[PDB]
Amino acid sequence: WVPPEVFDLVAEDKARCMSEHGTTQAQIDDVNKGNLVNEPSITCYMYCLLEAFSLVDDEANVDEDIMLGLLPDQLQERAQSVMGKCLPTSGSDNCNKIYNLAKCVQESAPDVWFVI
Ligand SMILES: CCCCNS(=O)(=O)c1ccccc1
Ligand code: NA
Repeated sequence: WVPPEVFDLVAEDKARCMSEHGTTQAQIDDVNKGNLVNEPSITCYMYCLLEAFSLVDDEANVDEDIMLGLLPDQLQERAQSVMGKCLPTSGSDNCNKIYNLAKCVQESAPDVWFVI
C-alpha cells in the first residue's frame, strides 16, 4: 500500500539501516511474504527504519498516532485495531521488541505490516 514517493524519502535511511545490520533485500522480501524469524539482521533493520521515521523511541516504544498517520485511510481502522492488541511493545532489546510486534501484527492482520 506504500505510495511510490515514500520510497525516496526512505532511500538513504534504508541503505544505512541495511548496512548497519547486515540486512539483505531477500530478508525484507521474506518479511513481506509473512515470514519472519528472530534474526537481528532483519529485526534490527525494522527497528532502525521505525526510528528513522520517528515511529519509535530509544526503547522501541511506538508512537501509534504518528504510525497510523502514515497509513492509508482504508487501512487505519484495522491498523488501530491490531495496535490495540499488539502494543505496548515488549522484548529483550529494541530489535526483539520489534520482532514481537511484527509477529503479533502478522498473526492478527496480515495486510498491515509492510517493510520498506
Ligand atoms: C508498519 C511498519 C513496519 C516496518 N515498516 S516501515 O518502517 O518499513 C514503514 C512502513 C510504512 C510506512 C513507514 C515505515
Ligand atoms: Na541475523
